[PDB]
Amino acid sequence: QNPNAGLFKQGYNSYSNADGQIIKSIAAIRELHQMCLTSMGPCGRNKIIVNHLGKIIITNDAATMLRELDIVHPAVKVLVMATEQQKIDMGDGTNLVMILAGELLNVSEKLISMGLSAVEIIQGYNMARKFTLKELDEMVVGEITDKNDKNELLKMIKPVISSKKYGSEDILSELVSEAVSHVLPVAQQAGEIPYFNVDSIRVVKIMGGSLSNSTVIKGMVFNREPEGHVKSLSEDKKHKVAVFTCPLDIANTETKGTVLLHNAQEMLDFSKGEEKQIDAMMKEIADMGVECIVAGAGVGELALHYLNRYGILVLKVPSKFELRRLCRVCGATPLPRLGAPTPEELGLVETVKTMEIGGDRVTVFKQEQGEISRTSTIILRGATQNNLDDIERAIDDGVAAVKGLMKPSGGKLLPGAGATEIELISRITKYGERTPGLLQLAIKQFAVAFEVVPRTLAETAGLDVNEVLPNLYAAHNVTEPGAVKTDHLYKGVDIDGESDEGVKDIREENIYDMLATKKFAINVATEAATTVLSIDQIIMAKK
Amino acid sequence: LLNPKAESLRRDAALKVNVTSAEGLQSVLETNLGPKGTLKMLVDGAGNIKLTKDGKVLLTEMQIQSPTAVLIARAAAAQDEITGDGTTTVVCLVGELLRQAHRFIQEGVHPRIITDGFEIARKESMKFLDEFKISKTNLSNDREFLLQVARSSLLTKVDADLTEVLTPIVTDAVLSVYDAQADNLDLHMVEIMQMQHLSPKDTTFIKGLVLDHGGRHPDMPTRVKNAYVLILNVSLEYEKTEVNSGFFYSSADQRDKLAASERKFVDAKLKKIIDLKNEVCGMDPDKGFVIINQKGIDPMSLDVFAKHNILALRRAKRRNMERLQLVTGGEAQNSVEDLSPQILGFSGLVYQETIGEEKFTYVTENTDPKSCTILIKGSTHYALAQTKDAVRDGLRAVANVLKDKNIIPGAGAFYIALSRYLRSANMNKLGAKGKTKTGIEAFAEALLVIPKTLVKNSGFDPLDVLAMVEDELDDAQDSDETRYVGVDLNIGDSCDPTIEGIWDSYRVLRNAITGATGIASNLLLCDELLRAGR
Amino acid sequence: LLNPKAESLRRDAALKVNVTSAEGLQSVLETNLGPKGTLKMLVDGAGNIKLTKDGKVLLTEMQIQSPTAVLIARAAAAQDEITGDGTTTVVCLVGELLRQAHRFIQEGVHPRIITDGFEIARKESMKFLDEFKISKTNLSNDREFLLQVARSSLLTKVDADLTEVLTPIVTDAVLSVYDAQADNLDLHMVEIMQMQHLSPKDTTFIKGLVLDHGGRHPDMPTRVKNAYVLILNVSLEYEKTEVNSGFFYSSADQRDKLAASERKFVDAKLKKIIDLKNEVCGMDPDKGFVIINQKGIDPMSLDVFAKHNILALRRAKRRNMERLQLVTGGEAQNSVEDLSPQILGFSGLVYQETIGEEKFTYVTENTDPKSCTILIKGSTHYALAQTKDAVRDGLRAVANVLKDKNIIPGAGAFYIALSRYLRSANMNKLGAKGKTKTGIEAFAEALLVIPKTLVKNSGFDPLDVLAMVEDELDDAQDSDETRYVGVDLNIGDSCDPTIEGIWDSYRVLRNAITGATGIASNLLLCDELLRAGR
Repeated sequence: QNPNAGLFKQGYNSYSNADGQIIKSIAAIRELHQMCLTSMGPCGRNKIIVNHLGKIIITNDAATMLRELDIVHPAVKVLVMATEQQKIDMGDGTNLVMILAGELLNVSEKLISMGLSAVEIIQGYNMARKFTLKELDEMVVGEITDKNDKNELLKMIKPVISSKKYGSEDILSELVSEAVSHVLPVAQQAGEIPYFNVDSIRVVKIMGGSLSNSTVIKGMVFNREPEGHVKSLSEDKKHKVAVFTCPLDIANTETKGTVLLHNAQEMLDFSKGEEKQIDAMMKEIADMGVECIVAGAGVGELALHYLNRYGILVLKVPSKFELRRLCRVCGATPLPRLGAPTPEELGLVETVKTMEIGGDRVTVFKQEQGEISRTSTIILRGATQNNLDDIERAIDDGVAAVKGLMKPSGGKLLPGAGATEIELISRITKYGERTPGLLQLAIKQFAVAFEVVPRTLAETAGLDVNEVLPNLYAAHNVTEPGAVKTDHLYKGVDIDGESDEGVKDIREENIYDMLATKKFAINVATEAATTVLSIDQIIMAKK
Repeated sequence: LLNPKAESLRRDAALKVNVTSAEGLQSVLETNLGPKGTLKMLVDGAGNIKLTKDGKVLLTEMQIQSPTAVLIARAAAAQDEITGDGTTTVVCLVGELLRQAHRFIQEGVHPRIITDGFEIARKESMKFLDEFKISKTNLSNDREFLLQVARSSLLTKVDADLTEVLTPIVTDAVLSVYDAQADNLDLHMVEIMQMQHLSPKDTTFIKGLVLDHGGRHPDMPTRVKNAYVLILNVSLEYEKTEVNSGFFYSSADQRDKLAASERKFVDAKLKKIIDLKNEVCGMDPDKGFVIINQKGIDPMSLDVFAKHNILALRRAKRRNMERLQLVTGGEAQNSVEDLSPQILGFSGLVYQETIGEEKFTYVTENTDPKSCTILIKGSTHYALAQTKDAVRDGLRAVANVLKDKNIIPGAGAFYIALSRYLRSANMNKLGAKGKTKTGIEAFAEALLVIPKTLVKNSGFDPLDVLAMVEDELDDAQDSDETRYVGVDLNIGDSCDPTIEGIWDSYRVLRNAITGATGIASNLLLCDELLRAGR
Repeated sequence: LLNPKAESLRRDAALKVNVTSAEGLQSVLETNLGPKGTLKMLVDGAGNIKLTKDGKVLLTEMQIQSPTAVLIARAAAAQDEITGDGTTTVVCLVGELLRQAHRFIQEGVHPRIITDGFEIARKESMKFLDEFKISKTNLSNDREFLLQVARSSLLTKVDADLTEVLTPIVTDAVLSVYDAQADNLDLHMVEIMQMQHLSPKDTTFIKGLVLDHGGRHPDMPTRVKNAYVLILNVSLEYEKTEVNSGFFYSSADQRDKLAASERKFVDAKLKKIIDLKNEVCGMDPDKGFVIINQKGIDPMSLDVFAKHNILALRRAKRRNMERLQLVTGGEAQNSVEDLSPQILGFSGLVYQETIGEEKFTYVTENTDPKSCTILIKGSTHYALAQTKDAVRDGLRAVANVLKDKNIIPGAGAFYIALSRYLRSANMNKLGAKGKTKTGIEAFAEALLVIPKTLVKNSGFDPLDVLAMVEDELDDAQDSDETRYVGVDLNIGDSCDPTIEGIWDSYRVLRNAITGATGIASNLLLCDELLRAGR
């Protein structure tokens, strides 16, 4: 009896802009926005994710959560793909792009209820984004000289470890910066050849001990056992290593060469045949001067027995990804065939031994000041495997953070912990009053949308929101005898753990975010926020 | 009057439903009209997101149960096959023309007089179309004017920040493939290829051709200022004997002898290739040699070619090998035995852009390439789809300017003037009919939908901006001169569309008025809506 | 924003209800307009069916909960007291003006600009109101023109057969009461009386006064020509002693002697009355004597008055005694002792029209009656109610013609010309405002509802007649002379309302344009509806 208007399409559901889908889309995103509000910051919260495979994990990072969540609704998919856009090109800012673009839509609703057109809302953010990106170039304080010093790496890595794993910040900083300095070569004024691969730093973890027992070695570390009867090599430097793609066994013919059995007389000759040939092959290989054979394939029983009499360390590496990085260290090259270890194909390694880590013995691969290595490994130790795995995720994001320091002006930095946020708000309001027209309403709301980051750090830390907000405003608003406002821009949002009062200077704890991450996060989050406002209707149809 | 399993809409309520159904589609598609419009999102249910403001691309991806909108979707399909742009504009013209006629339908006016009044006004619209149109010179030095045509096409489908990026790309794409001395152009010569892992503002124009698979070796040269290009069909990798045989080696050194003896057939062809580089301009500076060779190349030949500093490509698409014949000019060499320096082509700077996941090879700076490439960059999939839709619509819009020498000013200059013309003309002419005056006046009032919609998506008052234009037209008419007036969407006042650089194609507006009139008339000609099997 | 037991319609939702509220009341009253209008039924709930075409009786008998129709009914009641005609005309102007305004409300036009456009156009309508009006001479020999005014008020509510019956009745009723000079006219001097048993087409006009009680006796004269009139206040019947007493008779004949002795006091006054007739024109022909006496008369005196051939009335209405005193001229005689022949009045032929049940005595043919009577005849109560509506509205229509010397031609001549006036004037003037153009154009197009619905009730195509009239007005302006054009309902073409004799009162049209504008203005000023305290 009661008719229905607005839907002529196949009994589907399509929200017209007159029904306020944009307000409904922001409300659906607000549910996801509140998830990240308890994430960012060292005081943030961890979320338990129960996988469909029956595995329970817990992580702070929201980008890992979005991958474990099934995203369908179109307004949410925009920020998920925008989060993946933040995941590429940098290893930090996952919680930054989600909270920022979420608040830009929150303040946009107050303009929609006012009646301000969505196109005039997008035009306001685009003009305010260019004002922000231009101002952030002048808001830079220091710049990393790319000296590659350990102390210079401690300045960048320390704030990256924060907001993910807290309390391990100073302990993991010495472990990460040591392995990075091993991969970073010694050069200056050369920007043509890129370097510092992420895969160049391997992270292994063994249960037992604590972070105090964790060390840093130069080389790859393998979990597999020393299959051969030789547990470790001598202390003499530069041992030759041969990488074999072919398994260790009697050689075959490139044409056919299929083993067939007819009479028992042939079976007795097959055993003695493989006995004499393998003994002849392993001999000549060991006679070439190579004391370590890395086999990418299986190892025969007789082939392993003869190499044990010659004192040859046998270590099997079935993973081809580890053999590629092994070539960048020892210098050896994989041979598809077997029996011809050319000395030009042979590499050199100083020390190959087997060490007991966490109670289990593993054969490592390393060096001391020779046959330089482009690959390093971090050995982590801990009692809880769960939290120890989250340490590996914080280190991998710290390695990607060092990759953020490169030629495209990565060394530029800005004070973090809400110090730049509050200062940028007052600088955008300076642009608001100077820009006439209706843009003033959108520019001011664009600056208010940056209040979510400082309020987030104060809310998750247990601090009083009503007390911290004016302390941030009164600190960055001062009266100076001149145009430039002088001594102290360093007042941030203070995460205490202590008792008494107030905010702190960024120079005290040296906790800051680089300009490359913050400038890229704002440009992507604003473009993603203006994108959601561009869709006033969605239509689903059969493919 | 019924049988089993039948439904019929008979009286005038049938036409009221068809118009109302068309009025529902109008309200949906009027939001994306113009550069101030909105960007609609589509979901196929499998998780694919597509962002486009084009009318047909939306209508083809949506399934419509309403039979009236299906005819509009079929009509918008013929508009892209002819005009290629303005499918949304046709929808806005059909719907409002039915709404304005619906007012007269309730008055008791028969639809024939309504449809005949639209055909008479369409004939007068074509007469005004020839007088209002502007004849643009065929000169190719008009790029300054082409910068205005590019903005008219780009500003609709982009945020207007990608306009400055895509304006030199699209404009250089059309004129480069455009043949001199007033010949035609081929849009197929401009290749559109999408890539990931870079921002959309980094989109650049490629004068030559780009290839996917690059040379894999650490010592390959980064850039070569000038090089001689070789197109080879011969496999440079390890091969096998043409007849069945086998390699039986007593020792490991004998196996290398049998392997080198078989590669010697390839090595004999390899020596002829490397010696040809020293044969022509070997010691000469600003000279090089590149191997685009189609079939595979073993790492043994890659090490030899690296010592000579020769770029070696392998595993190339068969279609791209034929494109290099036009772009580079070098002929395809089927056999190295017949290889000669006259077969090789010449190219300009060839530099390999190295990204970790993807390696790029640039054939650009060619003497007579006659083929362009537009490399579209984006991080996500929807960023590539929105830009590609702007490029495909941007290349055809500029192509219609060189093909059709007639141009029309945009910003509603043709719509507002023709609406004012037909209203004042029929009163002075009076040569149609007395009852036709309703159909003529309804069509003139239906032409105002576009200038009212452009300011509706902009948010400005449509009544205020229309009165300012009517005051300027009346002042220009009393001044006895020719002044083209249009609506400025940014400021909100009027503007001269010739100075502001907002231009619409002649073929787009010619088939829009004729197309929208014929489709909207056929909907009014429907007496009864029959439904069978429902 | 709500509390229990409350209802609120806000944010333009009240406008959609109020405009629909006018469309519902309009479509009901759209049926009856002009002479082609329709008849409706009004049930009072007591079982009495009343059929009338007057919008005044309709709006009062129907109960409407819609508050929009309440203001229309209340304002029309003020128009019915002032104008007295055109109740439907005001409603049709209000409803259509809101329909044309609601179309602009959907466009986003603020209602204040819409109401301001109505007030500006109303002020310009008053200027054309004084220019378009025709000044009629003050001569009372204009009855020929009064025949045209009569047909205007008659043909609307009747089959046009009662028009020829009521045309000489209404026209003679006004001019007989109205003395020749400029003074005034009194509608109270015209009595409205209804009788049964005879067809409505036999309705006649009474120059004198009509009364019910006649002389009761078989021998009394039925027709007496040119007789003297006596107004007598004293009781001629038998009287009793003011104090309690009794009649004691000793003999049977004494009982009649005591009764004759008490009546002798009344018989003494009876002898003085009959001596007056014997003193003045006793045997003289063409002269008579009539007793209108107010109090009762016993049958004994009626038998005595019959032998003298005296018409004797008894138990006369008190109001009629004073009216017959002014009509006949004879003074009221309280006591017979003061009776004199100089007090007697004079009247013409007095004849009794006697049906089966009732007797009708006529006072007509009077020297200076100064009072008329309209006796309405009908077989049922349907013809008596419909004729009474035509007489009351017919007398007030001619009354406004003598009071207001200005007259306007009807048949849509005022509405079509003014609508064409504001169309051409606003384009030439352009001195109001740009946004006001919507309110002015909506007001000009809304006044077309009367000429459109007038021919729509006739059955002829409204689009055809409005085109021929508009073409005739354009041909009249091209010839450069004054031509008044109006619609012809019988034929369907145009005509001259001055020749056809269709005229509309100036005061009716002055308050119709001003009234309907103020009604629709206050309705558009309502943004939100609120129901509280219920």
